[PDB]
Amino acid sequence: YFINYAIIKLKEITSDLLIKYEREAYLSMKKYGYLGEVIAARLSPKDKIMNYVHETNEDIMSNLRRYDMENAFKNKMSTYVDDFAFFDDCGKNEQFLNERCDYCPVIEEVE
Amino acid sequence: DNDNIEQLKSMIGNDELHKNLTILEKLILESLEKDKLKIPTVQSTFHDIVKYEHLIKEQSIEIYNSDISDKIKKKIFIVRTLKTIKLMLIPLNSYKQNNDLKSALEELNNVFTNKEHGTFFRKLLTHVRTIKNKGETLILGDNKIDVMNSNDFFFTTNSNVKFMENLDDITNQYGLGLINHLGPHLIALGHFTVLKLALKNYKNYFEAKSIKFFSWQKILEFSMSDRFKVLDMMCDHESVYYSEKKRRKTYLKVDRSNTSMECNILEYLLHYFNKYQLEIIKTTQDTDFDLHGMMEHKYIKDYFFSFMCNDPKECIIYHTNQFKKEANEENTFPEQRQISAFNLYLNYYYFMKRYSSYGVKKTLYVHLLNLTGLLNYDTRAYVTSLYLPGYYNAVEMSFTEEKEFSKLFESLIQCIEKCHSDQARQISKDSNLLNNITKCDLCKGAFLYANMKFDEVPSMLQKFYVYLTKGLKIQKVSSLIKTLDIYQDYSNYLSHDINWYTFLFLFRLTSFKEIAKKNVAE
Amino acid sequence: KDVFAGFVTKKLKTLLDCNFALYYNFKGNGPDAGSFLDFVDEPEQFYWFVEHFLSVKFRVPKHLKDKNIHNFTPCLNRSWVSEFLKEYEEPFVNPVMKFLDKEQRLFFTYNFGDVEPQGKYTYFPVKEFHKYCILPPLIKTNIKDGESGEFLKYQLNKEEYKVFLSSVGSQMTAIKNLYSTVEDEQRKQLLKVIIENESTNDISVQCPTYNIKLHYTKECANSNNILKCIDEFLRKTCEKKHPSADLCEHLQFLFESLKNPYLDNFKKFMTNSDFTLIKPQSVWNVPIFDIYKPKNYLDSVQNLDTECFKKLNSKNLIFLSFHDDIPNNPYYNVELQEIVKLSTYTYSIFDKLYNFFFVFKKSGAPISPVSVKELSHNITDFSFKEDNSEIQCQNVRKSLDLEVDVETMKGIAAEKLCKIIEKFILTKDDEKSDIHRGFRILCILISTHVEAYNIVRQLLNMESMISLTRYTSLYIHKFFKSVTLLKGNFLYKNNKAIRYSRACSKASLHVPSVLYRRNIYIPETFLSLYLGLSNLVSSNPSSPFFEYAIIEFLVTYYNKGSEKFVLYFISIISVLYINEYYYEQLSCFYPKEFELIKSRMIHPNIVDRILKGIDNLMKSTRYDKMRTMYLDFESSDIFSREKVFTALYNFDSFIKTNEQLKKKNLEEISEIPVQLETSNDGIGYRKQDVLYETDKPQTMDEASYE
Repeated sequence: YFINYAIIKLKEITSDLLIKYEREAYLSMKKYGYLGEVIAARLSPKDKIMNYVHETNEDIMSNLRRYDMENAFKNKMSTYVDDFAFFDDCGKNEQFLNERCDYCPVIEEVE
Repeated sequence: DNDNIEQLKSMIGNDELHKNLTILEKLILESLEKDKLKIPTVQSTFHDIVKYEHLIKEQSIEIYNSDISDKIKKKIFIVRTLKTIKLMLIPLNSYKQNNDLKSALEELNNVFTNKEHGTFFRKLLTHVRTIKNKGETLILGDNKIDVMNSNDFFFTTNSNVKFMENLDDITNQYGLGLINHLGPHLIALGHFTVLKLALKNYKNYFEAKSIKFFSWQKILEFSMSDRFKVLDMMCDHESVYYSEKKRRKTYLKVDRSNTSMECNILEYLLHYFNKYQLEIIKTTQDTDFDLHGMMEHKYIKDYFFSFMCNDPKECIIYHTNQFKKEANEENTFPEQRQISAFNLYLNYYYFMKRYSSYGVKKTLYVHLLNLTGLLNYDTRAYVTSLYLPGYYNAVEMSFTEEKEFSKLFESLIQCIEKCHSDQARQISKDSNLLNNITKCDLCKGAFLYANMKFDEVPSMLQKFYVYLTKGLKIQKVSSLIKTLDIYQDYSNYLSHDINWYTFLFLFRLTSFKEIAKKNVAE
Repeated sequence: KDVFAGFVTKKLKTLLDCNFALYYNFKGNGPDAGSFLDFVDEPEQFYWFVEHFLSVKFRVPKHLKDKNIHNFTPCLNRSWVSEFLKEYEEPFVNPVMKFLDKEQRLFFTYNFGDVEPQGKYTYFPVKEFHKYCILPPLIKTNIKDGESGEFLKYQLNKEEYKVFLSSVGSQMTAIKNLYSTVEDEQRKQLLKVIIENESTNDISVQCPTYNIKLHYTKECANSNNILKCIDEFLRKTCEKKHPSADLCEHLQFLFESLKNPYLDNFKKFMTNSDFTLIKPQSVWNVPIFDIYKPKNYLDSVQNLDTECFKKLNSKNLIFLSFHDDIPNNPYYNVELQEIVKLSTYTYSIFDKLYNFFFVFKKSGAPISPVSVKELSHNITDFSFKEDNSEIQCQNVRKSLDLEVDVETMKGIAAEKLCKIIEKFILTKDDEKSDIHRGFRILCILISTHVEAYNIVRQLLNMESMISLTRYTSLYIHKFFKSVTLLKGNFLYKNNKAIRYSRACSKASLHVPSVLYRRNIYIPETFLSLYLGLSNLVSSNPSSPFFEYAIIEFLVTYYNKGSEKFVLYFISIISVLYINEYYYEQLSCFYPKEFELIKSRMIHPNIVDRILKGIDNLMKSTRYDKMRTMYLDFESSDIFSREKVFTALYNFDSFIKTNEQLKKKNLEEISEIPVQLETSNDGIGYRKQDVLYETDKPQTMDEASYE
């Protein structure tokens, strides 16, 4: 990550750029900071995962602590600007393009 | 129409394959001389090495310390190559002399024939209703013997040829003689099942050209979903070609019934070569190294070699910086001609004297070296692949039922209680190669391979089940796979005897939830 | 050829009364009372009913097929309008509105009796006013019950909310001030566990939305802005039965609690017409409303009412405030649809490809899928396609430059595809014209070149990971969905551009889907060109089944009658030309940078064995129906290697020309609204609350938990 930041944004450095990289970040930090006021109002309590993540049963508490350690490095250090723009049209084969995680295992309901 | 008979010559008469095996066997027979633990010559027969294997097991059980068991576990894995090599050199010798593919494959049938029972289960069926319930593997003989009472706890028994010939005889009797000599080795069992399928339809594949045949080296070379579509051309399957879903779904919606069970071992193995192709990719991922399973196989060979050496030319892996990144090891090989990366002199030299000293990351770069090369129709990596443990260990990942170990054993009984009525007086006496394998040949074969009590030295279950219940305090079979505290022990426990893997292969294929009313691979 | 006199023939009403019977039963729950559209008063409700029902040919959806309601079978493959324009001479729109409202209200009374039909409303969300909460809010926590999977959820009431406002302290103090007032032990225990778990678990106060329902065209006709419009709506209701009777109760309740300053200005608000209570909380962008097509009624995550016809978007937020200001932004303005004739309104919508389904049912034959046994004999070679040869430079022309930034390449691709629509509208100004043949190839190829241009930039390590553009067609799809309503473009309010805009929006949806297919086995994202394609057909280009696997995948969409068949068959062939493109560009001209991607691409001679193989397999006796249905709805431009490359060599020379005008910013695409800084006046956010929380220090008594 950092070499990919050392190459590009730290290529040219002057005094004018140092103020320039600040407010370019700060407005995005205010933009990234504005997301939590947006998303949290539209949340619902009944998610099948958020009941499961915040469990306190020690048999469930240990199934997650192995999971996030094993599934740690499948995540990446990349921030996407296109994370919240969604495709309005849904092809049923193409319903995955809404989701936008790196590690997207298919979860299938068996009844 | 020429590529049926031509592709079989890679199975049967490839002189590059015969050159690579004799390279391996000369390495093996020089490595059996130079052992500090203690011998067949090159021109010995297959039945020598069978009688030589049980000598080593009679030599290895008695001199089993906990301190020398690296030298023991190699000299078991060495032999179960050398037994397969002297089995694999049976057609390559005969086709080089006789130049006939039929008579060459006859030399395999003339081995496994070895040209030369109803009272048991009636005692069992009364025994189940007196039970009817975990007390069947826990009979009074197992009250004496607990977790690790003696050296015999890891092996078959206390080093009897008469015990080890009973397992030789029973799998010969119940049609499972192919499995027991090879192990569940993902290549050697796959190779010799295709050859078992070669004589079974020698008029259909050959001299009439109606059904398309493939070598086993080619089916490994294809992509992940392309293997089953190649396998469906091998047998007489018919289905929709393009399947968006997984293989494990669209296979079931065709009603595959009255299938040859030689074809159902291969569908097992391609399902566990797929889940071996993932688990080398899923565990070797680092930064600037993102492999994918459907990647083109000349590029995985390109990308993996351009990863560990910064030159994309195929370098020696065992001397690069990346193989030494986990831990600093030393750099010894005597021929330091450019040395090519898939060299049998090289890859067997580190497996002998450095493979016990590898961590988990250094291990996987050996198997990823030999998962590529399999994907590129390299005979050198094919011959390399016989002495790796990793192709044996694919049946370890098979266990995914969360039920107890006794509930898998009741489903083994539940087959036999149906199989006891299904006797149509089809008598299996020798494991031929013209023959089929029925489901009764598989359920009775595994159960009599498990519960073999000789000299009151406990059976294969009563050493394994006691290792689970009173040794790891585990009730659920699926908990062997999660929690690396359990698993890194459990792949050391099984790897004493290859016949554990042969047991689990016979125990996984027979203890399905739904084996009672449906096929094996179904 | 008859002048329209209000009389209906037997054939049209059988189409017409069916077209209601689909739409009122479109939920499948039965006939629905909210589904009524007033045609006479509002034209936009009428033209929406023209588009999705009347102008297109009839078709029963899959979920309606099991429902089995009033007889669709004589009237399946027939459209109402094309019959109606053929029988009768073209009328003005106003006698049509009386004619269809007369039929509809009889259909409504036949299904609902003496219920007065009302127009389908336009929804407006209002959450918070002046950073206060307009309703009794909701408390959300990360606490979890052991009795229930669901978190702790405490919803306030009206009488509790008076105490919740009069607290000077923060939100944490407000719930503590609330705890004295509350009188139920089943509430007090429910509030105690929230306050007790404060330091360990989140507590946030979240308001509910109130939706302002109103007839849009009836109310907002005379008002200048939508911001001006709701004010003229609320003054009707406070002075005054409309279903906004809730809100004017809630205002007078809440302004009673906000005692002196906020009740007076609200009481002054009903007098002065200069006042605006309705003020934008967010910077508004296109579109203003989202117009809900009937598919959106079925989606459970949307959870739409039947009465939703237009909602003010999540991009566009309204908050009631006295003090704040209205910026200068043109999208506040009331935009009404032009009342246009039934003739021209169809041809601005009418697309030839969306009748692919009716060609397949009438004059198309279902193709049997390839059985694997028949697949064995139809192929001869099983050797693998392999070529590692280095490409000769002298046949190729360097049109590709990698120094151009990706966010600029989003801008150039939209600007270049605005010009192709600009040339197709104006040069073919001459009544049943379709989209031109070159379109849906130029929409897909040019989006495919920039989609690969991400993957080339991300592999070369040249793009910053701070702003990685994930899907570039997403910039294309959001742009051409709303390009006609967007200022600053030649396509602004251009009715000919609508069916060119909607087509390139849907065609660019299928572009990244080909390039990003997560495999069914491996669930990872990836930076490759062919790994997207290889996961789609479940085979590799080195494998000899790859020619069959592409076409046999298209047989899946073909036998369904799917319109997506033409769009995909453009896409997969275009991806193969891309792999020829960059591998010819990079191997000759960027020989260092070529080395990192040479494993991520296909050699073009390997692509040629595929493309020579596909074109032969399309002419085979099994697949003759595939080729003919494609050429009905597209031209065979994509089969040529050379005309496609010139369409790419045009775009990659377009960058070298239009690099002058790269300065224009990307028009924003996110669903999340752009922030407008409002005056801090909230419960936690008063100036009084800043000094009150400094007045009490952090007491050692409470941190001891006593």
